[PDB]
Formats: sequence, structure tokens, C-alpha cells
Amino acid sequence: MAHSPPGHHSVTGRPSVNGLALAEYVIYRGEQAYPEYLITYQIMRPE
Amino acid sequence: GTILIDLSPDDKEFQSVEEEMQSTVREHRDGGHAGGIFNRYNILKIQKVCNKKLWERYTHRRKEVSEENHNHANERMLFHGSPFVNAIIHKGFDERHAYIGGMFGAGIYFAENSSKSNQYVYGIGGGTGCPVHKDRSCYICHRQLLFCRVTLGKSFLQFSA
Ligand SMILES: O=c1[nH]c(-c2ccc(C(F)(F)F)cc2)nc2ccccc12
Ligand SMILES: [Zn+2]
Repeated sequence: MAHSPPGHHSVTGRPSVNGLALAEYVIYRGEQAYPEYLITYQIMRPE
Repeated sequence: GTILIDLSPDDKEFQSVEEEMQSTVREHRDGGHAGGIFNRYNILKIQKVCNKKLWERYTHRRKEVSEENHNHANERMLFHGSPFVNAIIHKGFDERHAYIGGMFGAGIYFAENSSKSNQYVYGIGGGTGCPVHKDRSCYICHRQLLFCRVTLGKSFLQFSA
């Protein structure tokens, strides 16, 4: 795994082109996330 | 030590997690290539993941970050899609769950859009799609995502396409 940028704990990827996209985030230590919900689903064919 | 507790669809927790899943679908610039073509999901099950050791490992680190950032963990709830969701829920996140080739370097990636994490369920770029039909847009096979508690602390802002 890489390291966080010095003096930071994560990276935020801000969308700068696709006006409808939300943010994506990166962490470099596994201990910074807890997998709280497991969601089982199907994607639905549009009508 | 992991146990999985089913939430009832009548439970307010089931309902708020389902709503974050459905409301954060968007269209993707690949036209559905990686993740499939859909505007919404059929939610089949939501389970709470309970592991004391993994929780304490998270809260320990959360306090360290918080004390380095004026007592602000900057905690979010975010989606993660991965072929290794079964290993994650039992052993926790580690270096083996990193996206070595991601645009912000080798780290563990999370999304506010559920539909962005859906693109990684069967691998990077959707891999070859579902194991059974080799279809990245399979409407039959069961998929899983994680909705995760993530400590961001002081986050480096990368403007990006
Ligand atoms: O949920 C995500 N998973 C992944 C993701 C990437 C790679 C791998 C693995 F290499 F298969 F371990 C597993 C999950 N990448 C993302 C990138 C941006 C936003 C969300 C995600
Ligand atoms: Zn399938």
C-alpha cells in the first residue's frame, strides 16, 4: 500500500468534469474502515 | 469471530441503508460497460456485520486520527465493491484489498455513489462479469456491496476528471 500524502489521513477524489458524479475516497490503512453492512442485491433492467 | 445479523425490511436501519443505496445510483460514462445498465436495485438482504476485534481495531485508529485533527475523525458512510467482500467481513480491510492501479495510488477505495462501487463487484472494470453467465450486466445473479464506516481525518483534496 502507498502512504497518505504527508500531513493527511486520506485522499478525496473530487469530480471536476462529470457534474453529476459524487466523490470517491482513498485510505491507506485498513484500520480506517469497518465494513458495517453487507447488502445483497440485483441490478434491475430498466423498463 | 464475525457474525451477520439480518435486518428486517420493517426496521428503520434497513430502510435508511436501502435509501442510501437507491438514491446514489447515477449514470456512468462507460454506458454500463463495467457495472451494467440499471437505474435502481432489487435489494434482497441487508445484514449488520458484527466483529468485536475488527470494531476495536477501527475505534482505536479512529481515536488516533481524531487526536491528530482537532478531535475530528471526519467519519463517513461509504460504499465498497470488491471481489473479496467475504474475506473483508471476516478478516477486515488490509493491503490485499488495495486498488494498486487506482488514480490516487495504491489504497483502498470507497464511493458515495453505490453505482460506482457496483462497477467493482466482479473485479476491476467489472472483470468478466458474473461467474455463472460471464455477464457484467447480469440481472439474475446476486451481488454484494459493503456500506462502511470510514475515517477520513484530514483528507487531501484532488481535483480530477
Ligand atoms: O468500491 C470501490 N471498489 C474498488 C476496488 C478496486 C480494486 C479491487 C481489487 F483489486 F479487486 F482488490 C477491489 C475494489 N475501487 C473503487 C474505486 C473508486 C470508487 C469505489 C471503488
Ligand atoms: Zn449471472
